[PDB]
Amino acid sequence: KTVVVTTILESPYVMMKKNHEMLEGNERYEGYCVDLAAEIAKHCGFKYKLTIVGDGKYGARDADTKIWNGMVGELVYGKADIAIAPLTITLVREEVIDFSKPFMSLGISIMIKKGTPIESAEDLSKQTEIAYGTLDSGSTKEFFRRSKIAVFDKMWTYMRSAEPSVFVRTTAEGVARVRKSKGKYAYLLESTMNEYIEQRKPCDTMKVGGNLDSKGYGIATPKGSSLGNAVNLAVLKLSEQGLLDKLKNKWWYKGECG
Amino acid sequence: GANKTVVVTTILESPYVMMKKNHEMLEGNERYEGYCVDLAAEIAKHCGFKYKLTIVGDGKYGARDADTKIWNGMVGELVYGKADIAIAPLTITLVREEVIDFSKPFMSLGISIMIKKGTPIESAEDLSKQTEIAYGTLDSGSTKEFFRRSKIAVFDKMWTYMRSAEPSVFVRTTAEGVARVRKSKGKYAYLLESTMNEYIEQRKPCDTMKVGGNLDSKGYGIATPKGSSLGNAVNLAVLKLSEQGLLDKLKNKWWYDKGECGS
Ligand SMILES: CN1CCN(S(=O)(=O)c2ccc3c(c2)S(=O)(=O)N[C@@H](C2CCCC2)C3)CC1
Ligand SMILES: CN1CCN(S(=O)(=O)c2ccc3c(c2)S(=O)(=O)N[C@@H](C2CCCC2)C3)CC1
Ligand SMILES: N[C@@H](CCC(=O)O)C(=O)O
Ligand SMILES: N[C@@H](CCC(=O)O)C(=O)O
Repeated sequence: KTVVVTTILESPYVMMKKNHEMLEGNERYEGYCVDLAAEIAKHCGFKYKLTIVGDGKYGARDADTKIWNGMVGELVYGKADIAIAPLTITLVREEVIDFSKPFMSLGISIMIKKGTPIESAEDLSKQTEIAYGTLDSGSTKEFFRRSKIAVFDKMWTYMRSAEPSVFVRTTAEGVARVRKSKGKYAYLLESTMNEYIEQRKPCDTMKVGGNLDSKGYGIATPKGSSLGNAVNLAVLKLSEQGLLDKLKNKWWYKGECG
Repeated sequence: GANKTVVVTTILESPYVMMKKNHEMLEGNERYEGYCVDLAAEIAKHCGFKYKLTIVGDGKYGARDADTKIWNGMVGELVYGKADIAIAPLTITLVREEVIDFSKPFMSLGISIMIKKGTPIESAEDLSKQTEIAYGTLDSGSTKEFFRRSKIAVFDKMWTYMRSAEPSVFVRTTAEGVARVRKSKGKYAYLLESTMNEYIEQRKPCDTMKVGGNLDSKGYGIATPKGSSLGNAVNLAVLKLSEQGLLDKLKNKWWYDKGECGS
């Protein structure tokens, strides 16, 4: 029957269409992952229903209860059959769910308000005037918590105890804070989202330095799901036909910034 | 059920796998050095197995003969049960994914253009709109298949030309392509992966360079025979090494740390 797809409202991957309130079903959404889902579904020959993840989180495991939340949790507990969104492939997640080869590449990066005197992660670590944080329940936060790299280790030690909290519930709130903090707050987010933001009004944000790591997003399915194989082959076909590149160019590259 | 030495197939391709100086008096795995030599050691340590490095017999990556339907190169070694795992710059592709297993990528790359410094060429577009400068790719690899299969105008145009060019514009090894670029006084441009291109750009006599953006985006993956029990473990090993930052360290080690062109 119908494949239940869990995804998340994150621009430009999944966004509510203008006048969505009178729309219904899958027609309510638009974005990179909306088009991707349609392409995958066609190649694998299945019907699907897009659903926004209940708690609006990507996926993290509670150290105490050891329960998974976000989209990872919905796959693990059988609430969804597949996840098509900017879900990062990580070791801890790979041990509980299946992932296709990556359909998009990215790396943790730094977002600053134009003019901020910061050029790297190291610069941030050696000062305290400018505050910096990350998104909660995501791979970026986990990256800093787990790093044994001096600089990142130092940055984590600071972030985890900073008051007020430097962590945000959503990417949009992280961006908002950078823009509204007169340069006293830098945000650590993935390059894909960073580059999308610096492309639009009011064109006051900027990505500085190189990415801290190199990785990618993958389409996830419950461990052992029979859907996995077909989806992986589909991702590779779309990659080779150059369709994944076309979708990126479509949803990312305006002119209201210069 | 007893553990036995894992047979690793790989290819002599710098800086992934190279003959160590004094190799003529060394034996086994000690005869080699390189990015994939270090990677194989890391993977083995993490997966807890012993291994034997074996240079692929025909010196090819892997392609299937349209008529006999037989696979050659490293892919053939895995498919026909000659090797237990492949650790080398083997590109993850659809046709290969259909016959063998691949871990998540351990290195990213894209098809690129290598030119002799000074050559008046900035893109694949430039190459397709002229005939003074010849150009080609490596045989039996993903790059040649890319042009053969492209439905994109400019790439289709390049393939129509390359496939019929005389003398042949294709080479059997990367080394042969590099020498052709270096000796053709700017009359030959070579299409190869960004990884190999960037490595050579750091090698003496520093007379070549990468131009334009990459034509595509993909990566190399560690391969195993389809259904092999070794696959799960090595994939997790690749992700761990990735997150510990080791992979980035190895890239810098063999590519830039000791480049011979300064900077
Ligand atoms: C310069 N940019 C590089 C990244 N690409 S991209 O749209 O993010 C893209 C497109 C296709 C693929 C990737 C990224 S990827 O993350 O490197 N994964 C590849 C696959 C294809 C072979 C197995 C890895 C497909 C856009 C252009
Ligand atoms: C700026 N360079 C980018 C490429 N890296 S790299 O050494 O080739 C490298 C290192 C680790 C990984 C890659 C590439 S990758 O091809 O994008 N694959 C990633 C994995 C990690 C999550 C699943 C994809 C690991 C070196 C630095
Ligand atoms: N893509 C991340 C969320 C964003 C972030 O952590 O920066 C994840 O899958 O957890
Ligand atoms: N990495 C390629 C070989 C090099 C090339 O085709 O340019 C392959 O696995 O086929």
